[PDB]
Amino acid sequence: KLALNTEFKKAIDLATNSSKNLFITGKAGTGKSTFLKYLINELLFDAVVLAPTGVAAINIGGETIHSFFNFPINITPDKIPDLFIYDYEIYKYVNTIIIDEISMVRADLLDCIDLFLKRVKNPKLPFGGTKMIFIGDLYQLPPVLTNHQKKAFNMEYESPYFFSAKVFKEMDMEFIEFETIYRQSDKLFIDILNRIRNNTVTDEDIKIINSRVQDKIDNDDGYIYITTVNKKAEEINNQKLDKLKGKLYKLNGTLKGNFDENSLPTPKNLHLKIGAQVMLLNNAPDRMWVNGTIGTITNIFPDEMIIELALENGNIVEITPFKWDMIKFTYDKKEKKMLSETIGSYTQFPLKLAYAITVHKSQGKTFHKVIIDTSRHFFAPGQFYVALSRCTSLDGIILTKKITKNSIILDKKVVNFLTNFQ
Ligand SMILES: Nc1ncnc2c1ncn2[C@@H]1O[C@H](COP(=O)(O)OP(=O)(O)NP(=O)(O)O)[C@@H](O)[C@H]1O
Repeated sequence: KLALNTEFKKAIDLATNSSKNLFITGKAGTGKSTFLKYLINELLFDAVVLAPTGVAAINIGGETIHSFFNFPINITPDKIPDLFIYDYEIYKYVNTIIIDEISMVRADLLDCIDLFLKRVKNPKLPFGGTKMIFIGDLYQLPPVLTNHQKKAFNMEYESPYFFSAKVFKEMDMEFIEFETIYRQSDKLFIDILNRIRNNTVTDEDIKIINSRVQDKIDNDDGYIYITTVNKKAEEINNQKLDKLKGKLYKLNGTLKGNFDENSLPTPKNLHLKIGAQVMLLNNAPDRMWVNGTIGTITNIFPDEMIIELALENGNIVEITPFKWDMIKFTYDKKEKKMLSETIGSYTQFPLKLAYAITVHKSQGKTFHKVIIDTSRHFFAPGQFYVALSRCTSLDGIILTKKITKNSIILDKKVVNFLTNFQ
């Protein structure tokens, strides 16, 4: 039911017929998710799909990288050879292994997959000779810190980011980018995002971005506070909910089978009040709401199990609990095949308090009106770009504090690596 872009048909050809080592990239919202959705279902295809984190795998209907390869948490590329492989026969059946949100996987973690695949498969070809499709826009790099949040492995890695994987320097994968925009296609905003990606920001860009700074906000309704501090975001949602009048409703999620309670999209104990600012987590088929749409609860119906909210201006919708599937790829020793099957179900309203969110937890979502916490002196490499990528237009963006071109410093380091990808 979707249009096939000229770069969409180029990517499905190189992946479904001339399948060899492809890399889908682009900007935030350019079609990479629907391209992967169109490959697995609504098309004749079979392949494993992996994601770095458990919550990422639940959204795309895949399974964790560590879960698929039975990797321990402490796995390093040096522990791969001294790692006893059971169920060795099953790995010779998997081809075209697709990884999603590739920018989020570590450098060492990606080389573990190569060395693991080289064991169960041809030991000379990269990744054991399996077709590697990587998706997830390239400039959504995870945040790093110098004193905090390190493991500092410096054996041969220039950086913990994905591109520093040694498998790349001995591989050819003919990268393909998705450059077509949508969804509040603010061109001036898009071009500023392009120059931040290119690290070619002009002084007029900084003047335009700083024009969105506001120390005061009248009618903050509809705005979501995007910060980096996981602590601060939780305080804002809870404080905003206490200041709301009305009965507190406690809705409980049904956890069937074997599901990871540490990867729940929305809390099992959902505390909501009529009037709360909530966020939809379901990306509806009829395009009424996307994953990240902000609404306001207008009524709660516990008996009928229906939560009513006006989606913005007046787009009133009725929401029922949604079911998430826990996908696990298993080798059927009887039918000799791999096709994926659910091991657990989590059912709960696709809703979450949306007064504030963190950059890490807002992955994949785009909002309409954001309040970005730019009180930090510096932004970790590529962390300002990901904050702006969570919004759809410059008119929706509000900055708490004015930034300078020195704030986007340490982007210079990574951009010289990302340009090497040719
Ligand atoms: N080729 C296309 N033709 C028509 N509509 C499209 C196309 N690609 C994307 N869209 C629309 O734009 C939305 C964004 O694409 P989507 O595949 O969801 O990427 P995303 O998850 O929003 N973020 P990203 O993976 O960075 O692109 C989709 O939900 C569609 O509504």
